[PDB]
Amino acid sequence: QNITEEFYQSTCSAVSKGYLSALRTGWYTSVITIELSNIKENKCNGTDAKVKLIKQELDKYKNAVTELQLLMQ
Amino acid sequence: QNITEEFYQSTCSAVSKGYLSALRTGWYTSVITIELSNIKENKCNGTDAKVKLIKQELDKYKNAVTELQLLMQ
Amino acid sequence: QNITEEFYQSTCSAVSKGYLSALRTGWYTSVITIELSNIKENKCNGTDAKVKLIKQELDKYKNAVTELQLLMQ
Amino acid sequence: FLGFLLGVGSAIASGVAVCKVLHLEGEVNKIKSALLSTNKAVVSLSNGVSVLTFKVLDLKNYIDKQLLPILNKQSCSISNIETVIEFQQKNNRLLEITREFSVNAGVTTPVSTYMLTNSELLSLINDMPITNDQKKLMSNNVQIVRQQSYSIMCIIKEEVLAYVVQLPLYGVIDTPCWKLHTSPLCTTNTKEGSNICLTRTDRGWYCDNAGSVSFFPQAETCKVQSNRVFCDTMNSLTLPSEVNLCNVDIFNPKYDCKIMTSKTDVSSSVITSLGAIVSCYGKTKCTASNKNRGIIKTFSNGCDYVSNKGVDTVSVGNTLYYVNKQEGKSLYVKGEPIINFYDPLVFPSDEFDASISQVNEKINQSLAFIRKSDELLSAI
Amino acid sequence: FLGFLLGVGSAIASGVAVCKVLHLEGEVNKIKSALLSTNKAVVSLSNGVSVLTFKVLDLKNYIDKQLLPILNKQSCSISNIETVIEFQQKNNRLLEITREFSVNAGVTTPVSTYMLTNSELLSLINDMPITNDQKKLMSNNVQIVRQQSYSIMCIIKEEVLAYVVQLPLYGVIDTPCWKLHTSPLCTTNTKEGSNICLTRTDRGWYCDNAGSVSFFPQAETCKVQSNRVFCDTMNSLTLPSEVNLCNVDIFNPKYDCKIMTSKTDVSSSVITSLGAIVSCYGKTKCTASNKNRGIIKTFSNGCDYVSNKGVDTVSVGNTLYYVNKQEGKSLYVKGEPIINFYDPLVFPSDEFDASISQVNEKINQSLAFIRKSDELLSAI
Amino acid sequence: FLGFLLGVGSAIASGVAVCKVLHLEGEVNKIKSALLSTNKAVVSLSNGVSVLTFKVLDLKNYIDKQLLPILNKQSCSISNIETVIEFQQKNNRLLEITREFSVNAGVTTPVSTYMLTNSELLSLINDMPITNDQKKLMSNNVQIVRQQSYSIMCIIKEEVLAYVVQLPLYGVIDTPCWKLHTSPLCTTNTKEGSNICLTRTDRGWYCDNAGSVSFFPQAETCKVQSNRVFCDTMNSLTLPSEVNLCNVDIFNPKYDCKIMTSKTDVSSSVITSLGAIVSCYGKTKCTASNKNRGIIKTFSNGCDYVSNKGVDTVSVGNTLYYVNKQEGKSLYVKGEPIINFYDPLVFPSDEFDASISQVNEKINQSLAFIRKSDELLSAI
Repeated sequence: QNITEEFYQSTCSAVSKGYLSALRTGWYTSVITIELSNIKENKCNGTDAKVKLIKQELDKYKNAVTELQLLMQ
Repeated sequence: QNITEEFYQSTCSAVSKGYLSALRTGWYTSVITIELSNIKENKCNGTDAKVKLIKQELDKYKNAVTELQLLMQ
Repeated sequence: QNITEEFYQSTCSAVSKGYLSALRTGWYTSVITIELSNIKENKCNGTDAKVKLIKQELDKYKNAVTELQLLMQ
Repeated sequence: FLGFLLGVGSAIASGVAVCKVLHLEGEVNKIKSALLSTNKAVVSLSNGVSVLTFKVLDLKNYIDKQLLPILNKQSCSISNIETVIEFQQKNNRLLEITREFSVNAGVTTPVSTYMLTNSELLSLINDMPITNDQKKLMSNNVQIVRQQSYSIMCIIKEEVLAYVVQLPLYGVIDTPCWKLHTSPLCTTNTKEGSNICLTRTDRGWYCDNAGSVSFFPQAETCKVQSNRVFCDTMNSLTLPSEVNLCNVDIFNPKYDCKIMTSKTDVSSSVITSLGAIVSCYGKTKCTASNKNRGIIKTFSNGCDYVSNKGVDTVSVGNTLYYVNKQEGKSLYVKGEPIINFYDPLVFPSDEFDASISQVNEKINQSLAFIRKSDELLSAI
Repeated sequence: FLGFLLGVGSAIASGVAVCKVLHLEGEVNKIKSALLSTNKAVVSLSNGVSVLTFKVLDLKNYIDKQLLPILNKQSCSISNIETVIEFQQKNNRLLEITREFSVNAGVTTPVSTYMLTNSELLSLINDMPITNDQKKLMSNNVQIVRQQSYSIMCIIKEEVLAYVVQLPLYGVIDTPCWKLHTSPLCTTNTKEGSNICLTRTDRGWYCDNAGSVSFFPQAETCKVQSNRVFCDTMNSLTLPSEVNLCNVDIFNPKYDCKIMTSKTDVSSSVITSLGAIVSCYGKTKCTASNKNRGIIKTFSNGCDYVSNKGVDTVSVGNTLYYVNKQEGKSLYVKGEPIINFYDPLVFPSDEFDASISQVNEKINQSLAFIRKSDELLSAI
Repeated sequence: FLGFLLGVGSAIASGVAVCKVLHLEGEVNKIKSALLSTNKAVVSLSNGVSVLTFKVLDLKNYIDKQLLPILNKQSCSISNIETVIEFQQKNNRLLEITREFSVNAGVTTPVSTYMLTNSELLSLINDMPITNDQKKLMSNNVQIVRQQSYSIMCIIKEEVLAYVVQLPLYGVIDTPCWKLHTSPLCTTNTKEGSNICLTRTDRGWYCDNAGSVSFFPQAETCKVQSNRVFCDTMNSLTLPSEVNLCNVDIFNPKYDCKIMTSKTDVSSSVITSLGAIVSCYGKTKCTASNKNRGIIKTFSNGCDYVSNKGVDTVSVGNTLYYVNKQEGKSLYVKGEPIINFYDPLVFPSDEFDASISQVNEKINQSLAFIRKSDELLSAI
């Protein structure tokens, strides 16, 4: 890198040179998909462990789908 | 929906018609309350499981109350 | 607190007095450091519990270091 | 352009007014006492204001059923089932509310799902004293409602955490709206610096409101749902109905149309709802192209327009503009550019807040004091 | 209005200056070596700068006590107690710091609790070389301090992660402050377009600072705590004490008061600290009302004012403004609107950056070259 | 200053165009069918557009291997190992994507790691039809790429969630760039109000682009990486190469340099890349100081400059400015301040959008109609 500067007493201005461009000229569109599963409201009376953590995450999953559906079109 | 547009060569302007209003004219204020519990600094020497997860969440609860109290008035 | 106000009919202006200053005049810089550990990609075939939660957090740790390294200089 | 003409309000003045009342000695008690078993209670405060109070999260009654039976007696002992989980999900909401109020210094916008859930939000809309048309508008556009909402942290008097949620009131619905897009109109004659420009400053959103027209100078303040325009009256001006006459006739005697004059003949483009306005001046390469087949139209010097039908992109100099692909019908209204009617020798070249008649008055004053002074020296 | 007159600084120039020094070959070592056992060390860098270094999170020494004893020997084996939790809470801070630096490209504002905790923040304030009055100001307004703070990511040289936290220095405290609210002042005469306007551009925050007055043109840059005004000197101008004389006397010989002239007689409202300024012009419906009893005052054409005492809302056209309910004392200073003193026939109608004397000079130049030219033709 | 001269585009017009096509009856099916086993497929839509489709997260196939075998048969039963964890980490991404789209009403910027991971982002860059120089530029500056990116939520047709990620295309790379810093230039003569000012409005970023120069009026729109300038062409003007001649010669016949004239002789500072421009006027205390030794230079009235070499701070009135410590070479080009060449008696004191020749033309018009009218009365 070689950044240089010049001040002009006559016009009260300064020019900072030695920079390189990276201008956004256009766009690149890509469809990003997430495969979701429609699940029935079935239940189990279990459990000592693990499934109780899995049902909470499954209820959080349903809440996420509900909010995304609420976003309309 | 029936969105239409007209360009005016004489004035270098365009008018996009066929839109419907939804202007915020006023406000609706509602008090939202969360009932909190003041807890004493008591301890237990347990445990194999569960209570160690509950104490961490109780310490996170105290930290949340501390930050909210720090917000002054 | 003693906030007072005066309206001027002649100039269509108002002055709100009785306020106290707290202007940022300068800065205070301080280096904040977090000691990180470089870890080898070693493995274990365990476990029933606990270590499986610790490896997930260790993989999240590596991902955090990767993103911070990606930030360049 | 005309955003400087707007007034200046206080967005959270209504919310803070409720917070200031809640700070009183016996005001906190009235709130807590009314919400004994019920989670929704319309509490009338000491000053006389009627506010709908909501008990969203009960951490005290939850702690009282997992601290008092637990702690006992000699030492803390173990917990069973998924019940503890219930604490992790309940406490998470409080932590998120705290994080939000901490970074935003007590005032948050938009209102998050942690601050007010969809179930709690839709309940408030149904309990609001508003029309059925307004209720369905809010219910179908919750994310916009949340974006136009504020959450103000008021008190942390013990045993309760209170915060006011300022929700929008849509008094104007289904009335016709229109967006005005304007671009500079300059003379095309060849010598550089000899050219004069004209631009309509009156661009922005326009909506029919109570016999008048609500004008939004900063089109960014409005949100488009592809049919419905979500605006805020705070960022508007109340103009007479005759303002729309400027589009069909700029020299109309009913309304004095607002213009801006300059000599800066710089090329640019205004991407409209159903196309693109192209202001081509000087040695600029202005073009309209279809992505599949390349360049379809090369713009000549002056102000032109292209419809979104068949045109995907518009290029003005080194700037590429993607045209909006919203389905609609466009119409090119042919007419002589007004700038040609003005004499460049006697033209106000530096006007920022002028009108079509103010310029005429400035020309009339110039033209008269030029001819009268010419006849004065002619008698030498 | 006058925000364009401001200079242009580099907010993070001080923070980046420290980052640039830390990039040196032996600079990282000096930091790590000094923080051997202590979590706070004032490390003097190679260039000569004295910086307070803080070791907030020790993940290396924590991993060295759960990787080296664990891994051994043949294969990884199981963990006991709540000790693992300690890793989840420690790693969470790092993940949040990373997420923040990722989205904000190394520079974050406000400074979060994950970036610097309340305990760590209050420790720095106590160790800062500042007055006890400044320490109590920062300690009671941590959220504002965080909002006016920056966090710059510098290096990830191995075995340490370093980032500079740029904290505000409040050199000016407890000095008197005042906010100036201005609205357009136009003539009321009936024919449309014949009216002339005048507006004081000098609106914003004003604070007494070192024999001078610090002027903040963009009132948004300042934060009000209901008594204390939190401002940034970067967004200010240093004006002489005589600037306040403009409020009591606009035609004062000591200071040349700044004004803006137009013909745009558009209705609007300026919500003040203790009331509302109402600029009513044309066919607009300007009103002041109490929510409990409806309309209490109907404004006539011109510029008027209403106190926050008894007035909850102000309506100007289709715009409803909620008045600030802050408790205070208002005073209506009666006086003839200046705009009446100027002759509309000879008045500069298009001035954006003018003053009370610049307009007089423009009138004097016009009035003289009108009368002298009139007497010239009178001798025909 | 010249940001008002810019055009107006539609940032997400390209992304929404893809969303609108995906809403069709058989368009969703084509996407889902092509991604049968492969996670990357270039699906050609019904209209004819070629888009690269990505399957980032498979929750359906994961649920189908933990719901169908589990549920069976009589009732739900227990889960083994760390497999459940896999669900917590997979579902967390969906929850974060949802939270982001909820608060930002379907359109997010910057693009988060949850929306598109570093591994997925770097894969798209390698599959993009672009040069190897562009690929390395994006790969080394992912955080900037993310900041200049958009994520638009399109459809939630069942069994799939689709959203368009709008990524930047850097068509211009490694071309020379330069930043112009301007400050007001006023006369220094003692009587207050008698002084005239001049300011170059043409400040901002300038980059060489296809035989022309891309001008960025709002320097905030550009991002500096200490060597590379990341800009957006949407916020630019296409100016001829001759624009740079204004720096070496303001009165050049090739390009008409843009200026702003006033009488407001207010003191301020412009912090440059390698120093500071100081505009000192009136009774202001303007100074340059080294932190270690205090005050090193006291500025006299007028416009001066100091290099970043040895100068840490610059003070203008009550405002302290930290100078950028970027290593470089500065040069003071000595020259008579132009403002001295103009006669204050005949000078346009209120110009916002003027040029060096427009002022000369305004003076020539004044000077001629002053002398000719003087000779007219001289023959009395």
